[PDB]
Amino acid sequence: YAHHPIDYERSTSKSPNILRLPANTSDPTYQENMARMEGLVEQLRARVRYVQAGGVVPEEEAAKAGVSISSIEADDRVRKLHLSRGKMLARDRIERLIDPGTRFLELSQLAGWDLYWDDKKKEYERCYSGGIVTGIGLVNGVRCMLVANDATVKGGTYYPITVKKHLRAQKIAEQNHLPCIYLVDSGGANLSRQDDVFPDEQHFGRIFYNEAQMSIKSISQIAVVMGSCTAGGAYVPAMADENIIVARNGTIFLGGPPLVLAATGEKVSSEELGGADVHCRISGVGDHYATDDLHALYLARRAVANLNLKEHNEARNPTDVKPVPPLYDPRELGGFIPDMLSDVVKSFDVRAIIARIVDGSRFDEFKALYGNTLVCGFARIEGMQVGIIANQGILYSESALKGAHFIGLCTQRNVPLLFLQNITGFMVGKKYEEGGIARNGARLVMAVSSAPVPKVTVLIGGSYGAGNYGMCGRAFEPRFLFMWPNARISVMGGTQAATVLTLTNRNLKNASEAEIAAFKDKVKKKYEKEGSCYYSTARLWDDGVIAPEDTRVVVAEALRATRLAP
Amino acid sequence: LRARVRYVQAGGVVPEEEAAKAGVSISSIEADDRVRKLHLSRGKMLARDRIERLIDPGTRFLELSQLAGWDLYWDDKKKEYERCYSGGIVTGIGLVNGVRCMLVANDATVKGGTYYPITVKKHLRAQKIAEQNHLPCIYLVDSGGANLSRQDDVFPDEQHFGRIFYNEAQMSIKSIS
Amino acid sequence: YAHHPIDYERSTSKSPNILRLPANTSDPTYQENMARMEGLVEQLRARVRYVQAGGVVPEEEAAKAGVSISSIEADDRVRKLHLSRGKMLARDRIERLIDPGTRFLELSQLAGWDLYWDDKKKEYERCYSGGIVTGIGLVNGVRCMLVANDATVKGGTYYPITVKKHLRAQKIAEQNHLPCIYLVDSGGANLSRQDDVFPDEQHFGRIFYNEAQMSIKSISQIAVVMGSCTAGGAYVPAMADENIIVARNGTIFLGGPPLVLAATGEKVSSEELGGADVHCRISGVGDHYATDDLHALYLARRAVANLNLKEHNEARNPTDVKPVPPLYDPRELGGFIPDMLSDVVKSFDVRAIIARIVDGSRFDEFKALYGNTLVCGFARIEGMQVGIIANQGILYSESALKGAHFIGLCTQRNVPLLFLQNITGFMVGKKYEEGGIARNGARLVMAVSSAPVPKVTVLIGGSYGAGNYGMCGRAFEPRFLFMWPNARISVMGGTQAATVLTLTNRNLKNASEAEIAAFKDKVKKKYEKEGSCYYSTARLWDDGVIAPEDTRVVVAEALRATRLAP
Ligand SMILES: O=CCCCC[C@@H]1SC[C@@H]2NC(=O)N[C@@H]21
Ligand SMILES: O=CCCCC[C@@H]1SC[C@@H]2NC(=O)N[C@@H]21
Repeated sequence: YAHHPIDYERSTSKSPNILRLPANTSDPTYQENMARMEGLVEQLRARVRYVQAGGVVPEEEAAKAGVSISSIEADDRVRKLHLSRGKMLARDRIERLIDPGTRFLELSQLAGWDLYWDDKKKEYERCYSGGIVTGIGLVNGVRCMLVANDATVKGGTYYPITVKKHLRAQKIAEQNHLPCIYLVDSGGANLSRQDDVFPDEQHFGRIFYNEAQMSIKSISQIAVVMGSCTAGGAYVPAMADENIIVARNGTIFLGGPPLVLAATGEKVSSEELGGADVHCRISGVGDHYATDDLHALYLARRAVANLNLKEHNEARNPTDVKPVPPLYDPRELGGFIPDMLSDVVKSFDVRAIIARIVDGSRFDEFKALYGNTLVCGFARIEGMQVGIIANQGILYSESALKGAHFIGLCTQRNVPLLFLQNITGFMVGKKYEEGGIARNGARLVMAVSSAPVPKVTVLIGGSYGAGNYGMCGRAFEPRFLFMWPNARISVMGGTQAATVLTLTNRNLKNASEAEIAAFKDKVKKKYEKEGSCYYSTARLWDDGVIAPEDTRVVVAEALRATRLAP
Repeated sequence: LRARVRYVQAGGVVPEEEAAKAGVSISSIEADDRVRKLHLSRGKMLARDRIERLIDPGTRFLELSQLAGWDLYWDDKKKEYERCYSGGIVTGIGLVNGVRCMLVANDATVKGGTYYPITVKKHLRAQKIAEQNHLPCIYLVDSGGANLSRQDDVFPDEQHFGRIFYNEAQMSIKSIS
Repeated sequence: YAHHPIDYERSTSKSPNILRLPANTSDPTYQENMARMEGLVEQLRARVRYVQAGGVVPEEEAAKAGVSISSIEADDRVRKLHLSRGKMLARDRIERLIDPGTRFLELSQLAGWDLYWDDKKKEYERCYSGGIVTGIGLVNGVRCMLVANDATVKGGTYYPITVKKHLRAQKIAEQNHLPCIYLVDSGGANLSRQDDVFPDEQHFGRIFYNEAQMSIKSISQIAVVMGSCTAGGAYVPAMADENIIVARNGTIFLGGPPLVLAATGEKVSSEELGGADVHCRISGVGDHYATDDLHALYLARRAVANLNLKEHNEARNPTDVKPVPPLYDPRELGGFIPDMLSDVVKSFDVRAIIARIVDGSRFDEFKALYGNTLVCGFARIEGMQVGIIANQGILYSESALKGAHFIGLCTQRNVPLLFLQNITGFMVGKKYEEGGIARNGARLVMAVSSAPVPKVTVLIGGSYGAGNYGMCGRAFEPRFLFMWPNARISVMGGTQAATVLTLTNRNLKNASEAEIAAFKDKVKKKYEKEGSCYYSTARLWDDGVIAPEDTRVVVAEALRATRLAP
């Protein structure tokens, strides 16, 4: 009918239905939300600074961070003493190591935030980081995993949060075939929590297991020995394609200098006990002997160069690309996010978020009239086709079917998946249970777990209960996890668990007010005591923590990380 | 050769009425024009137009099988053959959005019945070609159901209407969407 | 509760629930059914005899077969003339070729039964067979496909039913890796239906295509040239690992003896034109030159011996096994089958049939309370575990789901499948259509076609319409098909098509009786004019035709045929 184009015009124009046009009006509601978000990011963006240069914050105005006041002078004294030795006490080794003008990720940050409670009731162990810093680094045109042991040995070298971080880094590198670089500085072991860190599985032995399984798959790895690595820490220099020992302060020992005493205590110099022995000794241990920190870092870079990965990365990830920005300003991402601590769940939207994040502000909807709860479709993220699952409302059987169908197509055509978690939302109606809802949930989870597609999840907010099993979860092998500040990970019910567990717990009929004070308030305190900031990341649950505004850059880092894969 | 093509194209409606270069018998042009008018009033394009709308401009096309079912069946009327201007479908290789694809379109000719022993064979030939060459298929579906007259010839046995369903699953096994 | 066994006793006893105890009472209803069956088998079992020794039935009492009287004297004269030549005119070559005490199948029989209508109105072409005889034969401990060209050349060598039979045999052999043996006697081609048999595809060229594709897969094939094979028939002796030419009457030609005349007509002896030339000619054509029929058959057997397949077959199919019979008498199979030509569908059962066929009369039911329409479960057939799908009633969505689940398990564990076809039975209710019944039917057909498991189907009765797409059909690659006498293969409706097509066909409101006489009676005649005996097998639709009583033996032949497969 008076309409005869050739699909384009209708396409390739600034007027295709594919795009999205949710324009906000900045009203009170927007302000209430936008403002809060701002109230939910300032310190997130801040604590980072405090742990960075940990314990030395000369401004002394860090009231925006709820961190307790710490003895700045002690940390400054320790840093001065350490830097007088001739080694750089910072993450400086990293940004010296990575090529200028390139990107970085800082995979796990704020690790071990106020984790352990000391004997002093008001004092926690001052683990500003997990004892290491981990991030994806691009060296000499080669993408690599960077792990650096921090010089914080006051509490002890490695904790249940340190070895877990190291093992997570090793698993990520092995999955993605990114070579690792380890910067080694250790105080040995922790002889206090040794039962928690040494024996059992997924412990310090699995590091040695991984450093051999990698070299089986011919994924070369490199370690730099800046200081002592004793107590089983001396095997990494031994199990290494290339290793670096600094001329003066680089030391490697299987038995400590105190250990020779009380067992043939003919004590001699710490150099002769296994440290950097530049005298043409009989031992052929340690590939590189470098006179200075810069010399060692330079030789590490030079060894990284001769791996032939530059051609493969350059072919797989195009270095010269034209950035395509979204149609709407990314600062608006905080506004559509609702507020917090609201008796009844507030309202929420997804279209706006996806239209703000994706390229050209576009989307490819599958069936949206049907199973209106769940959202699935294709997209574009900086030159790469992506699939997104974002959740909105209370799940039905049909939503599970649609999810299974989408995941089937994505696995069929080798399209990566992105997850945006939300509430559990399993209806409890009797008719729904009689309609085989459990079978359809199984249909969804089977497809989720069976998918060989790389998978990344990011918390939008309100991910509580067994609903994440429908979409995705840490136990379903997501190659990366990141989080927004307004996240709560809890039991099958965030608010309802309060009501349900109020009924069935040794309660007399009378004393109703005192009981709800003792029951409902207490369970609310329990189920929102956990949050994005503490229960997560600090314990390497969903290790990555980010800002809602800069999500697309992070996801693009992740996707470039997962295309060197076999 | 170059001409009959034109006649089956816009089949049965040749306003020039000078198609003596084609030995085709004179057909009731008014009936076909009436049918096409009624069909286009419905809101759907009665032609191969769906195809050249679907394929990118400036690109090529093949029209794999043409003149299909040319004067094939002899009707009860001795001087009349069944007016199957095409095989009931049109098949050609099409390049869509930079992607080469097989295009199969069911014609709206349902006067004789949807599918014949020449229609299912054309569809199956297209499916075999696509599977051999790993070109994805696009089917434009318009049907009058089945043909309950030659049903023994088209429904049972092998290489029939079931093999279409067989191929549409064997393709998705090989991940050829 | 006072019950503490160890599973057996409860098991390994003559009282396990696994078995089945449907005992008949031989009542009128049984008689009506049992008797009819008997009325449905006598001639089935008989025509076989008539085509066997075709056209020569000395009893002349073959009134039990509706076959028209034929000139017996002419056929006897032809057979006498042919046997005077020195070659055995019968299937005798086969049972001479196969080891004594072994089995045989006769894959396609009654082929080309009264197919073509001649110029004479009351006369059909006398193709007692398809011109060939095909059956699975076990030679020298090696299972092989046997194809023998009958000496019936009165109508012409090969027909649209002959080449289809040959190609079906070749496809079966290639799928099952059974070597073929061809017994070649030809009158050349048929220059009357040549357009129907020579050009196009799936024709005489595909025989030559298959005889080369087999030798690519190293599946050796053997041909015996008893008489002339001209008109493209001379390539099979040329395309053969081993070929046999009889000393006197074995001839091979690319150009006929009449063909030399009118084109340099220097006629010479038919021996010199390409026949058996035992004079040490320059041609190295034809491996074996045998003085007698027995000598040629013996050399064929000797060549078959040196293939090394005996060890592989003996390992795969155990030669020394203990037969386990069912608990109930197989003669009762005809009784549970209802009668025929009944206005409204009669009643039917399945349990009894499966309990009569399987080993030990046992079964392994999946969910039978749910989707009570369709039947699926495991079984035992002569030492081999089997899966059976037998249909009973009108299909639902849940029946399709159960079928898909069963086929999934069977493919997962590599269990063969058996099909017992029945009515279409797709409900037309609006609520059922609104419940996504089409999606569930697609779910079923997808699993049916995708299954790599060997598949065999046998017609129980009433297989009409698109319902077979749910279970299985010829277009879904069943490696064998067999049929019972009471079978009807028709449009989506056997009885209802009459009612529906009565309404919508140029009918005036009045003249109702004359119209139903002209409409309903006519469509009934059309939709039951087709049947098991004519429309099937004779046209190689479901090529195998059997008796209901001897089904388990046939299915056991089929399963042993499908374990030499790769
Ligand atoms: O429309 C009313 C039904 C609401 C169901 C909410 C589901 S039921 C289980 C889960 N726990 C909750 O508190 N909400 C979800
Ligand atoms: O109970 C009433 C429903 C009857 C369904 C009859 C089924 S629907 C498809 C098939 N075609 C027929 O003519 N009858 C069956």
